[PDB]
Amino acid sequence: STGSATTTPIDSLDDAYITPVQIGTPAQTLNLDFDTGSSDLWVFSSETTASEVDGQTIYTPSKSTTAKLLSGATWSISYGDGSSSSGDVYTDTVSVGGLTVTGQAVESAKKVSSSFTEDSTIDGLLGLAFSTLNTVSPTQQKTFFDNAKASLDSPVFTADLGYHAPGTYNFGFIDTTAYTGSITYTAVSTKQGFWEWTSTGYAVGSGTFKSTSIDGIADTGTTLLYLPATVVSAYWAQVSGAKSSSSVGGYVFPCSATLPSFTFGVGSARIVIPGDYIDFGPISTGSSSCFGGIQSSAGIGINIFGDVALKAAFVVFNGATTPTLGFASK
Repeated sequence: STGSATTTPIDSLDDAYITPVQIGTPAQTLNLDFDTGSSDLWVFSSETTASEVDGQTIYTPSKSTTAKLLSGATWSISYGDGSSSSGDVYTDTVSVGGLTVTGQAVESAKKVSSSFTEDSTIDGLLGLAFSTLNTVSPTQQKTFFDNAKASLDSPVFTADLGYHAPGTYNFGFIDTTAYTGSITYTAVSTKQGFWEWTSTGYAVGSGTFKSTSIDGIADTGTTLLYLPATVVSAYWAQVSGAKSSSSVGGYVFPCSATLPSFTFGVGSARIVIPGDYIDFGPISTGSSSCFGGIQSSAGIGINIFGDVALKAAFVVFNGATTPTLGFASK
């Protein structure tokens, strides 16, 4: 089997992407944030504290003839941005782009933190990291991809995120019309539960490539590109007036600037992030200070190849017995 679903930016900055997902019988369609940095499929629901729902579409398990309470199971998750959610668990039928999994754990939120409530466009998350990170207790649950894998034509999914435009998540096949050149594959460590790999270096604008190993994760659920402070300083030094602002919480730059591109290495290959992809707009409405799309990872503990990087490529998440990642230009 295969599936194919369009993923759409939630706003004009590409802060995140939503993909429609069918849950239950009859189908209830919710728009989920597909997150290769986490491993829980959780939804706003009829169980979510009413004051914490503000415009999201909810899953109502009592209206699904295929929903079953997973008795005793609870979940609780905290994300790198400080947001969180928790609740109980049902199993139900879940379909993405024509690919159907029966018995998928659907984690129903009883509580969500303010940033989730405040984002009316995201009805939940669909985790695509390794199932060892799933938070369900006392019986850990499998991701949608893990459950689908055996049925797929090939044990892969691909992320093709758009810049200010829709893109595609495919399951079970590689669309050879969706990229240019060849795909370069690189080793993955699953030891932390992430799609963790090592970039071979970087360049700033038209500058020379610096060969240096950068371990990090491919994370569709993180907006920006978080890299070591040395690398980020070298980038922003090429932008007149750019500076790190403690009060804003990262590098800012004059909105009048034209940003240089940023290149990262995948083996001997190179992915070029155009400068425009690094502009995240005014820090506050009407400000002439703009927020940068490349930020330091120094306070995180891990480097993160988030959407800023991933949307410059066609990305293969290869879930074969030894997982690997593939990157192609597009």
